[PDB]
Amino acid sequence: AVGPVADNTITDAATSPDGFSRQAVVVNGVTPGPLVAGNIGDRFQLNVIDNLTNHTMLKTTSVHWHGFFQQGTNWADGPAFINQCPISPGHSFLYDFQVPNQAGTFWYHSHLSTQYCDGLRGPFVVYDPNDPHASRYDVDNDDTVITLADWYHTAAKLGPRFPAGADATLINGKGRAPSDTSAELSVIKVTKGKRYRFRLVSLSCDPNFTFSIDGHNLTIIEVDSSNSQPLSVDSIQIFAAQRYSFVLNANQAVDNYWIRANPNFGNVGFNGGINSAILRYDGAPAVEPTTNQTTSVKPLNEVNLHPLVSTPVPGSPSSGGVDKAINMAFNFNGSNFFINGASFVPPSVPVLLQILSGAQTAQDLLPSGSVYVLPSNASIEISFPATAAAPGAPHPFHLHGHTFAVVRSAGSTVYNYSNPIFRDVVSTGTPAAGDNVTIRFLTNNPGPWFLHCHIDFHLEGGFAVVQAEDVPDVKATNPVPQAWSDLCPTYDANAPSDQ
Ligand SMILES: *[C@@H]1O[C@H](CO)[C@@H](O[C@@H]2O[C@H](CO)[C@@H](O[C@@H]3O[C@H](CO)[C@@H](O)[C@H](O)[C@@H]3O)[C@H](O)[C@H]2NC(C)=O)[C@H](O)[C@H]1NC(C)=O
Ligand SMILES: *[C@@H]1O[C@H](CO)[C@@H](O[C@@H]2O[C@H](CO)[C@@H](O)[C@H](O)[C@H]2NC(C)=O)[C@H](O)[C@H]1NC(C)=O
Ligand SMILES: [Cu+2]
Ligand SMILES: [Cu+2]
Ligand SMILES: [Cu+2]
Ligand SMILES: [Cu+2]
Repeated sequence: AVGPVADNTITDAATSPDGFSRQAVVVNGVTPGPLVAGNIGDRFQLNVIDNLTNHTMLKTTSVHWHGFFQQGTNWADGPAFINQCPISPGHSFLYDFQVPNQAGTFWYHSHLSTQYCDGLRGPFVVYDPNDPHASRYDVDNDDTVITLADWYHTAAKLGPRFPAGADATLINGKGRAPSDTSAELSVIKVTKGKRYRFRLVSLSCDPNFTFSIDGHNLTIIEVDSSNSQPLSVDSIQIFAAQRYSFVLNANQAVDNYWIRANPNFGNVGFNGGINSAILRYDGAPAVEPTTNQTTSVKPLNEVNLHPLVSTPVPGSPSSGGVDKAINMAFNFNGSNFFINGASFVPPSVPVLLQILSGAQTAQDLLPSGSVYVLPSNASIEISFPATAAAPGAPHPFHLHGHTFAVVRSAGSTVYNYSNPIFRDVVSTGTPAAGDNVTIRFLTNNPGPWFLHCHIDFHLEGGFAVVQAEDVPDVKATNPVPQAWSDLCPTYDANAPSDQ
């Protein structure tokens, strides 16, 4: 919709996506924010204009472009105090980056504190004119993007540290809460006889969602920006920050069908049309579906997903057969999460700025014990053993700057070194199953890259580490614009009540 070159204006505004009015952070007047789009090869120049006025939801901001490698533009990645200081209120900041080697479904969100939960999140699509899946569908446009979100009546800083589920699930920005069971539902329109590439984007800040459409099956063709072989499913459990493209054939009777996105906790089920939207065939009356849900008999399993094209797994086909193996031991003490004994606290000098200032070893980099220095041009294996020591499972972990092979998925004891799916957000499963979700990637991208749980409340409690990749080359590889250099002095000159 907007972009590749566009202004994104950030403001606080009253919204009522479920009929309950509340102040939120909005992008060009709306939450979820508008669709940002371009084509593979494009240069994006997204001018983020911070016109925020509300300290409780943060007057400063920083935007992450989720799933993009940002090779040579690490300064544009978004995480506050990792890749930049926040943009200050009354200022604007230009994110200027290219997407030469990626296409698919992405999203964008605040990467400052828990601000994205308050509304600053939207979908982001990069189209491929030669899409290898093009023959599988007829329609792929603004109207085929489906966003899912958790929505809270109380602002992120004002409610419990770890909320017990959302008030409403939003599908394309609308949904029902208990407080109003007649609130307007989203309608997704289809013309009978056409095949649609639906790009399902989880903008969720906590809960995962089990997504299904009554009377319709789905063909998964994309997994977080990576093209997959066509997998036929009748439901999709989608974790916070994940994306899927699925093909829906609009081949059923002209009618209204329930679209369902059932959260893992909170207000579960569908009483009064909560957790729901409407699939309306052209010509069907403007009423609610009366369709019934059927048991999922072909649910998505991550182990069933494989890349469309042969994609080699980094390293060699054996446990720890990589250049560097890292294990992440989780802890939690009631308020903070710890990875290998360290709870992440953002440094005063952003990690990138520290590196540009000469800090190139784990010893010199802050915060102490949260930064992992990675050798260049190397295969890396990271395991995330599920433990009851860290409540809140299943934790979806996200690695910035990279896609990774999921060598072992949640619910599986298999190590797949041949043809596992590659993605950027992975469920780390549950301790009950003794899960030990393990990933692999190559260090082809100099810069500090965040690695964290994407449940934003957990990130906020410190559930994060930094992967500092090829530190001696970072400065040369990612030359920084004057505006970026100006962010920290400006931010540090703010009255704390204007932050
Ligand atoms: C800054 O943004 C915050 C967070 O969105 C706003 O906080 C809001 O603060 C008011 C209290 O002034 C809360 O009002 C309570 O509202 C409920 C629901 O309507 C009502 O039943 C209570 O009697 C009471 O009025 C409100 O819940 C809270 N908002 C959220 C989303 O947590 C604050 O108002 C904003 N500042 C400005 C100047 O707009
Ligand atoms: C979606 O996929 C499911 C699962 O394959 C299909 O369910 C089969 O449906 C036929 C015809 O109604 C029955 O004979 C079988 O018993 C069903 N199999 C199972 C395991 O449930 C369903 O038909 C598909 N729906 C559409 C609209 O294509
Ligand atoms: Cu993200
Ligand atoms: Cu990301
Ligand atoms: Cu988590
Ligand atoms: Cu992140």
